[PDB]
Amino acid sequence: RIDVLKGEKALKASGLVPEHADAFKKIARELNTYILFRPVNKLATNLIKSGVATKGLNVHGKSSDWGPVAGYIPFDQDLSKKHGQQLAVEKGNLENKKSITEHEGEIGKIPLKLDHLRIEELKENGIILKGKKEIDNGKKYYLLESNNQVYEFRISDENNEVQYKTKEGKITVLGEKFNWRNIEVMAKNVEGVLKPLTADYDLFALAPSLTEIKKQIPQKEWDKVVNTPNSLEKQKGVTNLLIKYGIERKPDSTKGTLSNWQKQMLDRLNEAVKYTGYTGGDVVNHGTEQDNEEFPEKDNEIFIINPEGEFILTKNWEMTGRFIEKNITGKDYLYYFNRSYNKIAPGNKAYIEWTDPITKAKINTIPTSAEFIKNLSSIRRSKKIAGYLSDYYNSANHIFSQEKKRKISIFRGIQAYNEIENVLKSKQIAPEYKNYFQYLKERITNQVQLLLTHQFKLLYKQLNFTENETDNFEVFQKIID
Amino acid sequence: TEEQIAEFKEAFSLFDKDGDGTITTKELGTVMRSLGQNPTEAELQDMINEVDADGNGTIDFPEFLTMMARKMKDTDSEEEIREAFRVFDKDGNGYISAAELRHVMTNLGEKLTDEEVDEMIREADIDGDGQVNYEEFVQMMTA
Ligand SMILES: Nc1ncnc2c1ncn2[C@@H]1O[C@@H]2COP(=O)(O)O[C@H]2[C@H]1O
Ligand SMILES: [Ca+2]
Ligand SMILES: [Yb+3]
Ligand SMILES: [Yb+3]
Ligand SMILES: [Yb+3]
Repeated sequence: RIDVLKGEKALKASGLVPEHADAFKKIARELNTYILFRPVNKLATNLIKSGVATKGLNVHGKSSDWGPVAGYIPFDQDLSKKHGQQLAVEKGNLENKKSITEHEGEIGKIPLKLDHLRIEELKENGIILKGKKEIDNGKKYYLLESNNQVYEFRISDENNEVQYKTKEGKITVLGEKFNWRNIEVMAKNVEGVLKPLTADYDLFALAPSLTEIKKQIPQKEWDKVVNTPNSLEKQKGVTNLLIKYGIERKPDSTKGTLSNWQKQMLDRLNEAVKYTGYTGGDVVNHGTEQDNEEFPEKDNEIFIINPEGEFILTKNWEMTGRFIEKNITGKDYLYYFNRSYNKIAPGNKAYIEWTDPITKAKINTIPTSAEFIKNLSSIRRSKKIAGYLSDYYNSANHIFSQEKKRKISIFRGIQAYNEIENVLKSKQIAPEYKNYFQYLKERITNQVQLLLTHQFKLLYKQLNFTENETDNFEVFQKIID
Repeated sequence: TEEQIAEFKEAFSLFDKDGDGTITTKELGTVMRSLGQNPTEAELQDMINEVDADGNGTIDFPEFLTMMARKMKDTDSEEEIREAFRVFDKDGNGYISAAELRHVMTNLGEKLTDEEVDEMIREADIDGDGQVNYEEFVQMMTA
């Protein structure tokens, strides 16, 4: 059992509009694919239900979860949820500046207009309260209240446009102090008019049933690799069809980086919501989080809609990953995890951990040649062994019997354990590389000692020390049994 | 990418008494083999004979580092693959097992005989431990 939130208590904690999360079960059970969403700014919910347009990829301005601009995306990203971290806010802006300029026409900005109806909404979530009556130069305003210690706001009794200034004494993240000016919000151009943007839905992942990827593969193209007379490359052709119509994700230009079963998916999800009366276009609109390698993000809660229409909500990353491990990647569904997990994401220097089965089983498997070169590569801060490794993994053993395989391999395996000793006993060159060959040893050791765990525990202080050619392999012929 | 370049260099220090990096067409593959892709003597005579073909076919950096730019391009896999692996490996053992391959096949639509599965594992198997480790799945998927 896992400490997860089920039912309404989860949808409610997902931020997803309820009427939509409902339309989503439909597609989740219908396509037998789990649909996992990342969070969603809650103050953004009713705004979405209301019909507020959602930001695409040409808008990277984080929306606000506080103040009167809460829900929308303040052009001055120091009014958004990042309010405080300078380098963050600084990037927020640039990103918005790039939106307005790099997209003149499609993207712009309008003034914030909170209506008698949104004030209330904000009032209940206890975001901002309508205060006194202020009068400045012939126009009346009402100081909009907020638990904030840097800005002050108001609304016009005329057009309902909100304004804000830095409080006396206090200074902005950037070093700015200004006076009554309008809170501008990112807009989107729709039919000549400028409409305001808001949080979209962010898929954290999409996992279909393997049985589902089939329908994606042409019932032709399949029969070929299937009915292949062979039984070797026949697997390759099966795997490679899995790879093509199952994975190798590509740039859309607008949708981000997703597959084709994901692009089709996206549309199904948006058709779904549109049918519930949502006038504002797409709600889900760029590919899933597993392809977001540059700036990956770890959230503590992931809303999940399983192929049963049920609502789960992992409470922590340790959980979100334990769920997927048990219910998705181990139950016959197709799932992949962000290439930049377990690594240092480049864009944001992020370090997200995830269990990669290929690594668990590493201390018992000896590296291929290339793997050995790469290992020689990204450690070049400041020979001939690569062979005995392209020997161990000689794809041309496919004619041998396990008995033989396990032998020549146990040999080829000790073969390398040699060259990887003729060095640790040579000149001390660099303590950085020495801390590697040690690994190899322990590895090269462990694998051999695992094969022989069929037939050794010290049989090395006898076998061929230092001669060469083909006679060595002869001595081995008996050292074995 | 960058790493899909920085690596290569390491090869240029394995076995060539040329000193200033200079092998030949009689030991070019000796590097590619030990590296990644594995073409035949037929796919090595016309690729090389194009970019640098003077008298003794000078082989260095701006060359090889360029040849892969088309062979190691469409097959920019390795990643597109290492994930295929994780799919068959629903156990998490790190290695693909007979069963592991059945379960995946019986779902892609092809009901595999309890015989074949055990034959696809053996052939695909290299070190002969009875199951395929990632490295083997790589090999089995390119060479
Ligand atoms: N192909 C992609 N798939 C999913 N997320 C992506 C992709 N490319 C980028 N992302 C992003 O991760 C961010 C999440 O916030 P945004 O949706 O506003 O902006 C997004 C991008 O910076
Ligand atoms: Ca094996
Ligand atoms: Yb978004
Ligand atoms: Yb997104
Ligand atoms: Yb998004």
